[PDB]
Amino acid sequence: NAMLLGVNIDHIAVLRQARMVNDPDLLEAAFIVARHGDQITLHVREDRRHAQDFDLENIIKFCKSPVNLECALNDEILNLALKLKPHRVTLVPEKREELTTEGGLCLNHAKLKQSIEKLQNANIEVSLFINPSLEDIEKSKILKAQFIELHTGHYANLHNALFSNISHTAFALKELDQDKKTLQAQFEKELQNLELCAKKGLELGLKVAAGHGLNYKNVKPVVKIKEICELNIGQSIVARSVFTGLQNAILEMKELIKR
Amino acid sequence: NAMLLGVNIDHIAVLRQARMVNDPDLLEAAFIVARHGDQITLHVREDRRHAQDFDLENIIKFCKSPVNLECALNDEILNLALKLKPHRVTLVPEKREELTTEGGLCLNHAKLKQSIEKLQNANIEVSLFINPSLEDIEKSKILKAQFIELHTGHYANLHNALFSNISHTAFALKELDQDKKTLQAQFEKELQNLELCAKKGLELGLKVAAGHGLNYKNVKPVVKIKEICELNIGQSIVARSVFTGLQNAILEMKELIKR
Repeated sequence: NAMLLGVNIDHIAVLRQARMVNDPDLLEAAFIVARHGDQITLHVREDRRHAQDFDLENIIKFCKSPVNLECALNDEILNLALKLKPHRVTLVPEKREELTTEGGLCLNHAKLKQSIEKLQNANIEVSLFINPSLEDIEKSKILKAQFIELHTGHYANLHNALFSNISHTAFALKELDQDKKTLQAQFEKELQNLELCAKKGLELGLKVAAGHGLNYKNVKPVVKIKEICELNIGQSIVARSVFTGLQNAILEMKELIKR
Repeated sequence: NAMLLGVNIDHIAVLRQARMVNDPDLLEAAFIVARHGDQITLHVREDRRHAQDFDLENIIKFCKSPVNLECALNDEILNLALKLKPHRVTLVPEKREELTTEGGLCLNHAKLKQSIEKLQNANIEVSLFINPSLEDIEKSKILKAQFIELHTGHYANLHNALFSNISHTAFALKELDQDKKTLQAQFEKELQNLELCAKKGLELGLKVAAGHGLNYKNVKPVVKIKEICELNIGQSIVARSVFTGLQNAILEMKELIKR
């Protein structure tokens, strides 16, 4: 039935950290997400590139919304999650040791199982951010994750390449400078694979989310995958907000994911 | 009479460069500034942190608006200005050799005079971004600048410290952790000095602009300085746009600078 929208506010913090004058104010933005979205997502990186520990504290203390903290396996941020107790933690990679070549979390990491254990023991829901592969979905089930989040980045880039002007710009991805026929086949395959992976997740009793790189154009085929129950989207919504304001950017996305 | 508003779009490019997917699209934003603002400002840094050479090219070729390029004294960007011919160039410092301790351009720089010469010879209007000091205003007149832009940053920080919550946040400036009485006196002095400097500029036949750090609160005392004819504002407008959209953020600022 109805898809849930988590709004990742990281790129609002990107703007804020750029000038260091507390503007835009992330707690202000969070209040808007709280009202118009279904969950507030933020990634508190070890390197503190954007969202900060005080943002997580303030949002948990002040906002009427589930909170989805994205974080890696470092003790500092896991300890903070254990102390502050967001509703959900989505484990994402930061360090080489946590990363796979495609960007999903390495499910063989020596600390992953105990990390999941500690969070679940604290009654925090755990999602694993994973490459869309059937093998990783099975591994996630074995690790006792409730939730998985499929990495839509490669799908998103392929969609951008095929259906937008990006290849004509300075932002073109050299990897995707290929004939269109090949790209079309890769896109179809990647989209088919997303659907198969969502089906597998649901078959194993996992809840399936998606959302990295999703924008107001490439989201549409993803909405048609019935087995994905949630999307976490940030950068494209922040990018739209510059034109329409954050409330309207969220509401526009909500309208697209109706089904 | 009527204050002109230049909108600096650099922080829209900050968002764009953060994810490298051409979103937000700077040319889209420029069209909005073209319509609702009085000039489009952008700073093409040698290090290409945000606004890029292609942005300057595209805006000059596609937008119905005066363009104010901010740039430093490096040959690469000066040559680009000479080739593309924005309406105005505002010379700002980037390198240690160009910088003063307060952030204004060093008016003793060995290449400044010839740089001004080349630009004016190409029929490009030249503004110098300067600390608000009477000595620098006189030096700017001697250098044959048409325009000066007073560095309002220190004024802005003092206003933020006195009239907002910034001192209670992670963004508090350690330099301004001082008793309020001292800060109030510094603020009054800095504002008085801005007015005196604008008066001097006008007395010498210069056109006087201002605008760094200006926001929807600290702008108000600056509007009361009759001798400032133009404000160039970026970061606060981009920060407001996340909430209201860029058109509305510009129009709100235009309403504040009515007098």
